[PDB]
Formats: sequence, structure tokens, C-alpha cells
Amino acid sequence: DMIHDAQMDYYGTRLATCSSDRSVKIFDVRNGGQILIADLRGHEGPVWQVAWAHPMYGNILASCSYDRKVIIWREENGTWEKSHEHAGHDSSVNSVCWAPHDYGLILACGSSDGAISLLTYTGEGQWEVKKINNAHTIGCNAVSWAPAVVPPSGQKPNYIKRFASGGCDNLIKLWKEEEDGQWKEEQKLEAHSDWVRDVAWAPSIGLPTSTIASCSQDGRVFIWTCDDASSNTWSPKLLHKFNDVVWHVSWSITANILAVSGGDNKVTLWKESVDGQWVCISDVN
Amino acid sequence: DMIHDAQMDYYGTRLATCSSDRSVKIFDVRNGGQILIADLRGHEGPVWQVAWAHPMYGNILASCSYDRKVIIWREENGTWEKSHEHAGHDSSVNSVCWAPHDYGLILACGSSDGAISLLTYTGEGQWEVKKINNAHTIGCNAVSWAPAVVPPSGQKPNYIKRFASGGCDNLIKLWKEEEDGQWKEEQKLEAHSDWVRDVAWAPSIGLPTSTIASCSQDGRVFIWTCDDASSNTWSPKLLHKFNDVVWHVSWSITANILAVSGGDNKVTLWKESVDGQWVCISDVN
Amino acid sequence: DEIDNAKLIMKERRFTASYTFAKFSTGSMLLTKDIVGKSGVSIKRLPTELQRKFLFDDVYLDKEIEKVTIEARKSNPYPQISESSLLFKDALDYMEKTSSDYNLWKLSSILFDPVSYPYKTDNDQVKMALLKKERHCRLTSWIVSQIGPEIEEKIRNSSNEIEQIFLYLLLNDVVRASKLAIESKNGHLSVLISYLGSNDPRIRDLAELQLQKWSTGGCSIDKNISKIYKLLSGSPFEGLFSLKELESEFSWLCLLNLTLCYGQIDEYSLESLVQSHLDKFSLPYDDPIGVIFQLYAANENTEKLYKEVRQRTNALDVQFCWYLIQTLRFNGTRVFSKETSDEATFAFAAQLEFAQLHGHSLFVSCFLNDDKAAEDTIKRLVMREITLLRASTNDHILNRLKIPSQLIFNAQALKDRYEGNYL
Amino acid sequence: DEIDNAKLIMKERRFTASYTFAKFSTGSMLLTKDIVGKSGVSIKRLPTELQRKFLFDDVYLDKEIEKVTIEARKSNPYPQISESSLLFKDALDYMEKTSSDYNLWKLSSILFDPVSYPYKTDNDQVKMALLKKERHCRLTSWIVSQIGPEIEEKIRNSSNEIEQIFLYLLLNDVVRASKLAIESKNGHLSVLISYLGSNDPRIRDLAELQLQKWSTGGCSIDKNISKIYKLLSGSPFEGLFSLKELESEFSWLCLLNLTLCYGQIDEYSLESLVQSHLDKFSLPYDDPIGVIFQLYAANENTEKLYKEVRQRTNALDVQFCWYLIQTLRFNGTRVFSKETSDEATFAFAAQLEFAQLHGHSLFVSCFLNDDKAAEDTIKRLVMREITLLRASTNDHILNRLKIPSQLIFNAQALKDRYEGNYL
Repeated sequence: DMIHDAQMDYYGTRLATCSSDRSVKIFDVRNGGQILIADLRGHEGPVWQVAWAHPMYGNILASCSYDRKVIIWREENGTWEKSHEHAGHDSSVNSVCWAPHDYGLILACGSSDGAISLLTYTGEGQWEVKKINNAHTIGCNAVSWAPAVVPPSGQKPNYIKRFASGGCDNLIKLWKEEEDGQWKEEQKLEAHSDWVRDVAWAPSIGLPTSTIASCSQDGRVFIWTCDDASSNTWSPKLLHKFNDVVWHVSWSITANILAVSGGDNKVTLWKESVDGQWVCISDVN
Repeated sequence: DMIHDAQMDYYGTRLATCSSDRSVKIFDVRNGGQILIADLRGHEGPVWQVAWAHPMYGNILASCSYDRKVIIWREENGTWEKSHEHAGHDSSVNSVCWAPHDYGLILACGSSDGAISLLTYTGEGQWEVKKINNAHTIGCNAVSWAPAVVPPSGQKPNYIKRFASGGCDNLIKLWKEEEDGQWKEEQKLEAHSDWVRDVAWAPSIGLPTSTIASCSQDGRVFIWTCDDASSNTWSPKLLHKFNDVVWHVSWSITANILAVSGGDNKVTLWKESVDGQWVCISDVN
Repeated sequence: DEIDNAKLIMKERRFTASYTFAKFSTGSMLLTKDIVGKSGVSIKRLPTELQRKFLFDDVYLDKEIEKVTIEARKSNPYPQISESSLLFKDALDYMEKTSSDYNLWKLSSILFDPVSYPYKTDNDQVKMALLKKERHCRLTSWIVSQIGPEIEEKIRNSSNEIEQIFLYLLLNDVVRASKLAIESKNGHLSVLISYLGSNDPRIRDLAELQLQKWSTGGCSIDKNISKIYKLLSGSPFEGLFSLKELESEFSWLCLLNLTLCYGQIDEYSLESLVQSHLDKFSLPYDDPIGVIFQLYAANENTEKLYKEVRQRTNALDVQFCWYLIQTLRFNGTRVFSKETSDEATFAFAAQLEFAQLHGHSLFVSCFLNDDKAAEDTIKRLVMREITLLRASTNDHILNRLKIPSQLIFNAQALKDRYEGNYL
Repeated sequence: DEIDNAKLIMKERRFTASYTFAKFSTGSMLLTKDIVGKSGVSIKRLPTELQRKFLFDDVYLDKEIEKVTIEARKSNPYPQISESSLLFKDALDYMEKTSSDYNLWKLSSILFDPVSYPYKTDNDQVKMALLKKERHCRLTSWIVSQIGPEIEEKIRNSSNEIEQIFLYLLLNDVVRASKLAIESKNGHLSVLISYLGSNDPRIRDLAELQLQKWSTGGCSIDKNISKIYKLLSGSPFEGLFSLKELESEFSWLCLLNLTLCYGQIDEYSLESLVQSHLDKFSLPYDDPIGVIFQLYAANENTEKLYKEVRQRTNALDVQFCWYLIQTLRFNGTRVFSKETSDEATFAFAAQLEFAQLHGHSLFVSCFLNDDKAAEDTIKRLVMREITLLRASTNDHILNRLKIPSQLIFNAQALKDRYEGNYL
């Protein structure tokens, strides 16, 4: 009936999907034509968001759900079996996301109980889970990774490993992997008057002016900005407000165009003008 | 082919229209059905805007045009003849408007030569024309009347008789009938980066917080709110900016809903929220 | 030879072939350009998102008018409401008992509509205490019906009789809760349950003092026998063995009913009581019955909360907001600012204008304090829709609204005059 | 029995039946939900509003590459442009002589492309004066062709020979303007016309000094004989008998040609000269040939104006802007900021990505100053579209752009690896 989230594969070859019928379908789009390939069923409740891991680790795809469990489906010659499962949270799991391929193969999941698990991968079918309790007050909805940024020796750098995240408390808390081993909330961002729906960490076009977008029940979209590296300054700026809720927000890769999904079943595109004010480039559909 | 402006009659009975073919058509709308009634032809160039006078003066309708002339068509038993004509400007006449019925039967016209005529009516077929030269730098596009506001004796009050007006210089100059007899520019409003297209003086819902809307080539729509504690302090506020020009702006009567015409052949509706930010209520068409 | 001017002028005028346009009109209709009109003037109309059937029947407007007393204002002959015996109650009849509206309305009608003795006894210490209570039952008695299906059914599910009892209490049904107690050979409870309805410290302490002891190496005790003694202690949610845990499967409203029945922690005002519950528990989002409570709860801050509330939720229906302010304003029930009242009177009287139901508009228009504005609107509304307000709308609405003799004749004459030439 | 959870969860989740969604993907395509997909995933794509035909033919990209010198950056092996002999001229061939583009381009190619005199001459005060002039004619000679139809035809319309002469001048045609003068028994003019081309104060004054006299009573002569003497005075538009009146039917460009031919105030910069005209007259709003002049005119403020200009007008084609900055930057022609250059290099290199023109997109990426960003993009672009940048795009683009041996092998290996399991 109604799908929730669906994301294209890297190298634009597949297209995983999931709807409230608890079915994780992986289609294939060669030439523009859709063609199913498997219907990974396994959640006691509707699937929420879904994310493809980086081809550098073979072919992986994880899906979270209202069943409080998250699944990771590997692939070995067409063998789409699940190599690991994780039910570390008590309430539904609104979102998942993968850490930039350099940190390794880390997966971030925000539940509705107000927590956040982080599955790191080891040599074999093993997965450690550094968890964050009471991250948000009433639960969490969004989880986005901060772009992998590189900081005289034979070493792969230690990254700042940050990742933002909105929730039901209206706060968009940023986070960071403390040198010792656990994450801590580097900062809070309270600009929304109701539930934060989604939070997307725009990719850095090599540019140091890192941005982040958010949309919430109030129907406003903010593009929080940081003027320089290392200054704990996030100055929100209003994109627009619709009389209805905004459900999703995503960044287009090159221009940094924002796809604003929400309001009237309509989706909008925005590009920040040479003036600084954001505009609607067109109406989709 | 393509119409320009068309305005419904008071008492919602007729519907005058004009298009670039130099034809001023008056259609009747009883029950929702359109039915022509006369095609008043008479302009050497396309007709621009058109306005219906107040039924208190019989049935009058004036239309300006690129022909540098403005026409006033009376009506006597179906006799739609023109009782007066006025070619007091050298360049085309972008707009016309009638002064609130209490001031009398005054008509304001802004030309493209940068002037502004004001036809007042007398006892018979006579019309004096107090004119304003070099009102705007490159010409004028909009002309809107400020709502009729009433200030121990047998007298019909002397009103502040103001009327705003945008133009090609980007300035939205307000105006006022000096106690002696001629108009002067009470104030300028420079917030637009290009040609001001239209300027509409929202009607006061009895409320003293008089407003005014404007739209221009830059693609921004401002709402100049004003608390005239005896001094002209017009603080503009941005409604929205589209990547394309906005052609017209009109006020809905009760709610003060703004009909925003311009951009992508689409028309939008807006209402200022209980929060102060204006919102789009819907998309027309 | 004729296209170059269209091009020249289209261009010498910064006119893209994209030029569109739209303008609202006197009747409140907008004229978009679509190519669907003989002359391309899509005269679409403005939607009155005001969804509530009864508004379209003379009877309501007509009948609800006798509910008022009109009187010309101090600065002009324009009528304004002097007295209005308007209660939420009134509206109930025209609605249906299954809709959330009937609830929202029935609820308010309870929380705000005046309570009253039906016989003239005047110990103000008494009369004031009765109404105090009448309003109490009235409300719990309601929630009992709202949680009826919820609990009743949740009872079919129990093998445990003791849990069954605690449930019957949750419905404020002591009689049956007691019967069960004796019939299961768990009598001592039938005793406490007896006391439960009253306020006796002996018991209260006996309960709590016991509770404390029960936390020392004494297990194998039902969570139910405990939960019950808790209901005796006084404050059950802020307790030594709290019930705050129930937020899991019980409707917040189920809980509230508790604080209102066994949670009489202190012997004070109800409004403040309700308010106590809100503090420990978060409420249902987008919920109208919810909001209405906060309004009742926040006594003196009434208007302040309202403002605060409307700024975050579209759950409260324009017409409601209005009827609220109005029923509350003409009964002394609460504290409402002229600026805020008229602020919301326009709101409503506007929707009624898009719907064209002028009769209603004009009437709500009288709920305007600003004599200038009143006159201002009325003159306008009438001057434009006289024909519509004449001959059959019931044949006199205007005389009924103590409107100006002159205005009628004036605006009337004007149209006859207008139609005069059109012919 | 199964719909109540959908309702409960849809509701326990603040989810309206209005919930929609959309997300861009790696390839730069967005997935809207429409019901048009087997699974309701409208995978629409992103429009490259970049319209200019030649961009889609190997030859251009291929050929224009030999026009450059690539060299790995100072902080990594990622190639960046060292030297580029790129001129507007280059582009002309691939366009058609009737389009406004060819003009805009041909124009720039004149205003900016570097004038290169043939035979080397010892004297430099001279060489600098020649190029000074070569550029002069080159430009007026152009406008003569742009106003050719305009004036030529406007001449068929006269029964006034004197007016006819003034017109021939307007086309910088002295030879024919003179012939006419003698043939109409209006010789004295053929004399002045003779002087017109030079700069002799005797005349200049003789003209003006006469003009002043002509305003006293005796005004028995043609607007044309006057307009002509005016052309001798020196400044014709800011005169005692000004020509500012011509704005009526003459192309602003017709006028400009005047100020550039007869409107010499003193010997100094052309750029500044052009600029003088702009001051007395405003230019067509959304006109590209117009804008380009302001850019040429505002010498040192070049980049500042550009920024200023682009902020108000969508009249300059992304690809142009870029080619401008770039041709101007690698020729010393003007003053352009690294931040602003790369700022517009992304712009273009993006449209080229949207288009699926990876080689063109990648190539334009090399004009990236920011070594981090360059590497950053390149690694990305290539890692995703290797297959596309291989076997037939001309068979080597990557080696041609001095791209990293390793990066190729790495990203290559990665996909073969990816396809490996899929199969």
C-alpha cells in the first residue's frame, strides 16, 4: 500500500524499499525500468528507514523497524541472507544511517525509547554495540552522519567522528566519539517548537562551511550553519514554514539542493541564492 | 489571446475584462455562467488594468492603456458610451484605481512617463486633473488607494486622503492630499532591488494597523506594517522570494489573505500566522 | 507587421510570456486566469474550511438568537451584545453522541457551564461545597464512560481476581469492586474499599505506614494488593510505591480519573487539582479534549494559555475558540481580554462570510467590542448583501439584530438603484 | 483486527495520511513517491538547465583539451590546470552566426580576447597605440554590422538628403556620407565630414562657437545640419544642442557607436570611454550583450561588478560566466578572486554532472584552486562513474587529464568487485 523510505544503491544499480507491510523489497533499475529481486521479510512491525552500506564491504543493506529490531542483510552470489540482527532497544527504531566509509563499517540507530545504538563491525560475524541511553527525551527520529573530514607518519587519521540527530524533544543534538571510546553530546540545538522529524548532515563539497538541515511538526525547515572549523557555533536560519508538517529532508550532492518532503503530499527543491536567502526552484510531481 | 487584468463589479454582478487586443469586454456572471454584454473598443494599444467605480455614482468603469489615454465608460439604460476621456500623460498608463467612495469620485492613474494624474469629478461632464510630474524615476506601475479613514458640527470630515504607489525606480512612494489642494510624497519605501510591480493597500478591518503589500522583478513580496504613532515608520517584512518575478498582489477582504500572482504561472494564497510569519495557504489552479 | 509591437511592448515592459495574475473581489471570490472562461477569467471561490453541518440550518442561527439581548453601542446605533445566556450545552443537541465533537463539547459544557442547586438553601458554605462536588462527579462520571470500553474489556483478560478488583476501582465502581473482594475470600479489602471513598487519616496512615514496611524482605505480595493500598495513601502517583508506572498501557485519561478520585492529596480547588495531574504526565499531542483540560486547569492564566496553545495547535476549531471565549466571557467563568476576544471574533465571522452565511456573520459580528469596527463591518456586510438578507432568509434577521433603520434603507436603496440601470 | 495498529502506530507516531517523502541519490537522481513504480518509487531525474548544443559532442571537449597544460598539484597527484590558451574566439566555430550567442561570444572575443599585432616593431609607444586602436575599429566595425539593417533601412524612408547624410555617418560611413553631401549641393559639409575623423580643435570650436550663435533668432536650418555640426563639437550627447533625443527610435547601440566614434573627449582608455556612455544612458534590462559591456567598462572593479551583477540577473549562462572568469584569469585580462572562480567552477562542473557528462564535468573541475576540493571532487566523480569514463568515451580521457594511476586502478577494481557479486 504505502512505502516509507526507499534508497538507491551506490553505483546507482539497485533500489531497496520498505513499506508498512513489514516487507523490505530490493528492486533493480537498469535503464530506468524497475524489477524486483527479493522480498526480505522479517519485521514484526512496519519498516521505517533503510540504508545501503558502502560497496567496499561487499553488498550490505540494513533496515530498522517498529519491531524494535534492526536487520543487516549481506549478499553472497545472490544469497541475500541476513548475517546479523540487533534488538538492543526497547521501543521502535525510527532511523538508521552508515558512518562515512573511512571510519569503518559503523551503523547508527536511533530508537523511540530515546536511545542510540552504534554497531561497529569486527573481523567476523561479530558486532560490538556502544550504546547511548536517554539521548533525547521522548525518543529519537533522525540520525545523520557528519561528513568524513580528515584532520608525517604511517597512519590513517583519527577523525572527529561526529553525527547529528533530532528527536521528540525538539532538540537536534550533535554528537562526538570521545578519544577514549564513548560518544558525548557536543551540543544541543533548540530552534524547533515541536518534534524534530529529520536531520540531514549536508555533504561537504570539500568546503569547510559544514551545514545541516532539519524539519519538524511545526512545519519549519532550518539550515543550521557553522561559520568555521572548531568554533562551537551553530547559527540556524529559516528556510521556510508550511502550515503542515515536513516529513523528510535530503541533500543533493553537488549544489547542495535541498529536497523538502512534507506538507501537502508535495515535494520541493531549494537552492540557496547568491544572496543567502533560500528559494524554491521547482515543484515536483 | 491573453488577458491582462479583469475585475468583478461591486455587488458581484458584472466582470469587466481587457486583453492586449485593445478590447474592454464586460461579461455578466449570474449563477456562475459568463455572458458577454459589450466589447468597448477604443485604445490604440493594449489595455492594462481596469477598475469599477462605486455604484453610488451609477455604473462606471474606467480602463487605462498603452495608448497613453484613459477611458471612462458610463451607462444609461444599456447605453455603454464613454462620457469622458483623458490623455494627460505622454507615455503608457500602467494603472488606475478609484479613491474610496467617500472622498468623492476621484480616479488615480500612474503613467510610464513617471507621472500621476488624478481625475476628480464635478457637477457635469467636467473633470479637473491635479497632476504629479516625475513621481517615479523611470515610470510608474502600481497605484493603490489608502482605505478611507474618518478623522461636533454639521460636516462630512476631511480625510487624510492618502494613496501609495510603486514604480520603476524601486521606490514605493506614499502620497497625501495637502490641505491646500495638491498631493505631496509623504514618504519613500526602498526595499526592492528592481522594478516594483504592484502595490496593494490592504483594507482595514476597522483595525488601525494599516498594511500594504508589494511585489517586484527581484521576486520578493513585502508587507510594510505600520504603527503611525504620528510619524511615518514603515517596517517592511519579507513574505517570500521566488526565483521568478511576481506580477500582481491582492488583498482578500476579511482575513487579509494575500493572493500572490507571479512566478510560475501559479498563484498562491497567504495568511500571516498567529506567530507573525506569513504562510502559503494553498496553490491555485 | 502587428506582432512586433506585441514583442516590443511585451519587451519594452519587462513582460515574460509567463505573466499571470489574480485578484480577490468584493464577494470574497478570486479571479484566476485559466482559459476555462469565455474570456479566460477563472472566477474560483474561497473555501470555508469551517466543517460543522448544523451551521447551514436557519433553526440554529435563528434559535440561538433568542439566547441573546442586543443593544446599540455607546457611540452609535450599531447593535452589540448586551447579554448572552450561551452555554456549550446548547450546541450538544445539534451534534451526534459518537463524534469527538460531542465529547469536546460535552466536556467543556461540564468544566465551564455553570452548576446549580435546584432548591433555595443558602448556607453559602454548603451551596458552594455542593456545586464544588456536583461538578466533581459530573466530570469523573464522564471519564468513567470514556474509559468504559477500555477497562471493561481489559477485565475479560484476567485470571487474577485481585487485579480484577483494582480494575473495578479504576472505573470508580466500588460496589462491584467490593462484591468481588468478598467473593474471592479477600475480604479485608472490601473494608478498605469502604473507606476509600472518604478521607480518614487513620486509614491513610495505616496504608502508607504499611507500605513502607512491605519494602523490607517481605515479597510474594501481589502488585495488585499493593497498588490498592496505594490508592488509600492519598497521592498515588507521587508515592513511596508510585503508580507512575501505569503510563504503559493505560489511557492518560484513565490515570487522571485516579488523581481526581483517590488523589485528593489536599482539600482545595478542582481546577488546581486537574492541574496537578498534568504536572506528572505528558499529554496526547494534537488532542482537543486534552487541550481543553489545560485551559480549565490554568485558572487565572486562562487567556495566556489560550494564546500559548493556539500558537501550536490546529486542534481547536475556529468556531469553538470563539464559542469558548464567548460563553466564558458572558458567564464570568474566566479572564478574557477585549483585544483577544475581538481578535477571534473576526476570525469566525470571516469563515461565515466565505460560506456566504451572512446571517451568522452579522450576528457574530455583534460580538465585537470596538464600536468603530462593529459599525465598520456591519455597514460593509449589509451594504453588499442586502438582497440576500431579505425576503426569505426568515424574513427579518436585520430587525432581529437591532440594526440601524437608516443603514437598511440606505444600502437597500443603493442596490435597487444599481439594478435600476442594469435593466 | 489488523487496521487498529496501523491506526495506533500511524497515530502514536504523529503520522498524517499526508506523509510523503523524497531523497536524492548518489547518481544525483531523486526518488519521489508517485504510485507509478512497481513499488511506488518515482525515480525522476535532475534537469541540467544547461542548454548549448555543442557540449554534447566529443570533439569540443576533446579538442578544447589540447588547449591546456595539466600538472599535479602541490599537495597531491591530482591534476590542476597550469596553462590554458583559452579564448572566447575558440568557441565561435561550434556556434551559428545568427544566434545571440555568437554575438555575445563574438563580442567578448573582441573586448577581451588579446589583440595580437604581427610584425615585431622596435617602438613600443607605437605598438601599445596600435593594439589600442585595432581593438577600437574591431569593435565599432562590429556594431556597424549590428546596426546595418537598422539604419540602412531607416534610410530608404527619407525625402531629406541632409538627414540622409547624418545617417550615413551613424554607420561610420564617411565615404558615402560625403559623396551624398557634394551630390546634393551641400558641400561645406563634405569638408567638415573630412575633419570629423580627426581631432582638430580649430574645427571643434568653429562648430560649437557656431552652435551657440544658432540659438539666437536665426533658426532657419535643418535639425540635420545642426545634428551634424554637433558631431563635430566633440561630446554630442552632453551638448548645447544634445543628441540625447535620439533615444526614441535609435538602438541604444546605435547611439553608443556614436560616443565611440565621434564622442572622444580626450585621449585615454577605451574601457573608460565605453563607461562614459553608460552613464548618460541606461541599457536594456535583461540584455546579455549589454551586461558584457559593463563588465568591460568597469575595468579594475571587474570582479566586484560581476558579483554585483549576477546578484540581480539570470542573463548570463553558467557556462559563460565560467568561461569568462577562466579566459580572463589565464590572460591577465582581469582581476578575479580564487574564491569567486572556484565558486563558479563548481556551478558549471555540476550541470555537467547532471547531464551525465563526466569528462566535461571532470575536466572543468581541474580549474579548481582549492587542492583539497579538487581531490575531493575528482576522487568522488571517478569512484562512481568509472565504467562511463572508460573504453569508448575516446578511450583515455583520464590519462589525458593526468588523473592518478592509483585512483583509476582503485575505483576500477572496486566496481569490477561490486559487479562481481551481483552476477
